[PDB]
Amino acid sequence: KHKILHRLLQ
Amino acid sequence: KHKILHRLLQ
Amino acid sequence: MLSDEQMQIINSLVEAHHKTYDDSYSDFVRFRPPVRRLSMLPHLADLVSYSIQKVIGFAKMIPGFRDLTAEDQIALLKSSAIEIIMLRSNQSFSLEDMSWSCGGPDFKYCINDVTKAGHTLELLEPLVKFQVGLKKLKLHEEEHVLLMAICLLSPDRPGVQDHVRIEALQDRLCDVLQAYIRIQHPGGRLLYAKMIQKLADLRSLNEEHSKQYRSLSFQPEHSMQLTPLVLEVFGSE
Amino acid sequence: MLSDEQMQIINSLVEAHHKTYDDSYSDFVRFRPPVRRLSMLPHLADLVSYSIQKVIGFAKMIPGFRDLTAEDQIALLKSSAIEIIMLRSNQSFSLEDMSWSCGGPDFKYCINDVTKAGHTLELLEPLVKFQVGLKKLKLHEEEHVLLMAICLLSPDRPGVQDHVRIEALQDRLCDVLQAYIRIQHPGGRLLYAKMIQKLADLRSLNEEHSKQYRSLSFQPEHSMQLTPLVLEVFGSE
Ligand SMILES: C=C1/C(=C\C=C2/CCC[C@@]3(C)[C@H]2CCCC[C@H]3[C@H](C)CCCC(C)(C)O)C[C@@H](O)C[C@@H]1O
Ligand SMILES: C=C1/C(=C\C=C2/CCC[C@@]3(C)[C@H]2CCCC[C@H]3[C@H](C)CCCC(C)(C)O)C[C@@H](O)C[C@@H]1O
Repeated sequence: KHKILHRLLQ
Repeated sequence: KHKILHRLLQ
Repeated sequence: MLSDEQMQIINSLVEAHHKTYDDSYSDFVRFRPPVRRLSMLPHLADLVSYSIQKVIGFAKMIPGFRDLTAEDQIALLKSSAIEIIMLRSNQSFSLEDMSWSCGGPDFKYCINDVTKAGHTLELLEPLVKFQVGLKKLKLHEEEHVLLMAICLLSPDRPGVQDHVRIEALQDRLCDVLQAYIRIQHPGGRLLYAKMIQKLADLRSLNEEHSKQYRSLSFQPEHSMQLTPLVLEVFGSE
Repeated sequence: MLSDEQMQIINSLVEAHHKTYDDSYSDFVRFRPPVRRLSMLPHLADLVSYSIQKVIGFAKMIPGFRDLTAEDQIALLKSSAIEIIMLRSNQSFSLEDMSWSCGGPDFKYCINDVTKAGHTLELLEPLVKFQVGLKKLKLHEEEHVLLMAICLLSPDRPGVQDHVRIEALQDRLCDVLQAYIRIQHPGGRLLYAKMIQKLADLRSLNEEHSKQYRSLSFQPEHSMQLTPLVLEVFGSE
């Protein structure tokens, strides 16, 4: 859940 | 599930 | 001679394709532009996504497809989407270039552009070799169109539930294709065999794309670049 | 006079904004173009989606934010994303036009363009009135930047878990803003009050956007037009 937001936050 | 594909198929 | 029922099937399948394929490629100025990191990924995701919308518009016009359950329609489209795209793309492929030539400098998609979308040569090698085999077949439109609907109507797809009914549709369509070649294509003694051979080709290219898309959609900075349609058609749910 | 700790907070918050805001708007040629159905929706979804990426790059540079749990960071960004965008957009808003003027003819976003993205006047009326109130405040960059980080660090967000720690960060930042106005903005006897007033404004605009986005993302032919980032930041999961 929230794969992208986790990625963008390093 | 598959909201769009269902929509595009009328 | 062809029966009424079989020329009607040809008539509406040719019109459906004329209604869902644009030989000018004008709608391409509405995509995110190309760049030449994976620079080509946004423009090609938009392109694929637009094409998925056209394939759906085709399928809803294949006789018999509209009467399947919505599940089997989704099941058929998810499995066969990429193959129908590889087939339809043949209309833009030129042997002089070995590129899909959908316009001028920008929309001429070379092989170095497919890589810039994140695909390795394991997909590209049999893909272009497929594209020149399909191109050399010099298919009539009736056969190009028929082949697409036959590909879409394979019961050999994961998820299909009424494989008996869709197998009946796929066979009604191979009868049309065989009859059409036999009576309306001179010098096509071998063509149906070679055409069916190409369906086995696509299943192999399909697997290779899925392996590379799966690896792509598991890296969120790349799935970020896909459209929702793409994610919905190529995901597993 | 300002303390070392407070000018350091100003220094890195101004640089973060300089690193995440482009006054030329050059990256806008990489979006899907504008059209003037909801014709403007693709270009504005791309725009918002790009801006979400810049807000994240800002937040990771606010002191203290990087040390929160990933949950609270996600929780803060989801709730405050649209507000930070409305705040940052003020740099492009011009009173002579009443449009965001991010370029020439194409990237000048009038009010008739916001509607063509699917938003009714219930959002547009207090939004532009907010944009001219923020514009008349003639904020220094130190205050525009500080106000953004204060908005982002509200514990008044759904999902936040460590509201005690993020409240401490938000208060360290209001001390900087109050000190900065008191000692470095002449004629700003009233400014901090009016600035905090604008945070209440945003919460009202936020609610109005969410109501209209919720109605939009429930119509699949429109959510089709959104980017995955947008869907992930503005959805509920
Ligand atoms: C789509 C069409 C046309 C060209 C089709 C091409 C040439 C460019 C490359 C692709 C798109 C290829 C079609 C299939 C082979 C590979 C393609 C990408 C590399 C797959 C990315 C998909 C992703 C990112 C989700 O994994 C043009 C016109 O003939 C209309 C037709 O519908
Ligand atoms: C975003 C920025 C700039 C302008 C910002 C504007 C003006 C255009 C309209 C929007 C985008 C607005 C920002 C917020 C108000 C309304 C916006 C849409 C109507 C909301 C659609 C979002 C959806 C479809 C997911 O519901 C330009 C530059 O200043 C950089 C800055 O970051």
